Amino acid sequence: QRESPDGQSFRS
Amino acid sequence: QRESPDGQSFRS
Amino acid sequence: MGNSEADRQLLEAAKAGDVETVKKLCTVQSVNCRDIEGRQSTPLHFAAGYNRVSVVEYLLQHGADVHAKDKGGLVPLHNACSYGHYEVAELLVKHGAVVNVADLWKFTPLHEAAAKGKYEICKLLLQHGADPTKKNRDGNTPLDLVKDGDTDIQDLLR
Amino acid sequence: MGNSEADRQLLEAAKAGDVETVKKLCTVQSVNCRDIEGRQSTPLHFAAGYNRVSVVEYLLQHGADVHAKDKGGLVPLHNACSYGHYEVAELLVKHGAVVNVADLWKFTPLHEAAAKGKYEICKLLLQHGADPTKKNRDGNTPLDLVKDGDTDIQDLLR
Repeated sequence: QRESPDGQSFRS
Repeated sequence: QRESPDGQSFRS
Repeated sequence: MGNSEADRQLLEAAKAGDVETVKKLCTVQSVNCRDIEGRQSTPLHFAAGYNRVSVVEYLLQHGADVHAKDKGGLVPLHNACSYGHYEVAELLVKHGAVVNVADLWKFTPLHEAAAKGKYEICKLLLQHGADPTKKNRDGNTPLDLVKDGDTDIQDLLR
Repeated sequence: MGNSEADRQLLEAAKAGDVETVKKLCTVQSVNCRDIEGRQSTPLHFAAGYNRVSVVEYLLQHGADVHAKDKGGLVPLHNACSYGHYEVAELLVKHGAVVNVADLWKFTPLHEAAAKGKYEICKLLLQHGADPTKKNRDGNTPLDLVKDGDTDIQDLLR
């Protein structure tokens, strides 16, 4: 399936 | 395992 | 089998926002290297997704490819939009990122932003010509993916 | 998952030397697409390997990436050198290709030219500053890869 991009919403 | 690049030596 | 140590370190530095290490490893040959042990993100994908502004700026000014697609067909603008990084999204667009680009499932950055509930990102995309009628492979538009609570995003795309 | 129809057609046209089709399908977005069904060759990899000069030239003029690596770490210069395509190699070098680049196994273009017995290619790479002492992951230099029959290439390298 389609997986989320590398990254995250909050730096903390 | 190492394989050949896409291509060929001779156009004919 | 895996990335060279140099490329692995560059990728990790992009992710970590360690711009001094990025500057020491980044060359024209390595700037668009790919993380073969993950989803083939480039340094710019990592910097964009982890909101590393200084790194994004450096990469963009040193040959990083705003059109590079990872294993799933995502460009770095998808990463920025999915995670709500407005400044990063702005820098990418200013360096010619295409707003209506689509991944392997035909999700655009606007699909990502809408699904993730990012109003100002959605609005940014729209002004740069993002098409809110584009359907992904499922037949869903970015409006279709908006969570019910987000009536403001619904109103915008609507 | 597979490539889009448009990307499949561009990759095929590149391999075929069908420059007219390349012209129709080549955009900033697609010029460096990857053959996810095969070894992730870009259009430039295919054109370079199959000695499609008109297509190589067109792709380079439209932002094709001389530094793009395929699934095994090869850049298009690797493809040109492995298959003895002198003009393509020269075009890649003229457009910024780095001669000392190495794949995932640390094979350089010169290792390829040497192993494949491509005398003119070896000379060209040397004439352009390739390092004949670079070892691949087996500990082998390009010289080490020259077949014993090929005494002229041996002579050329040492």
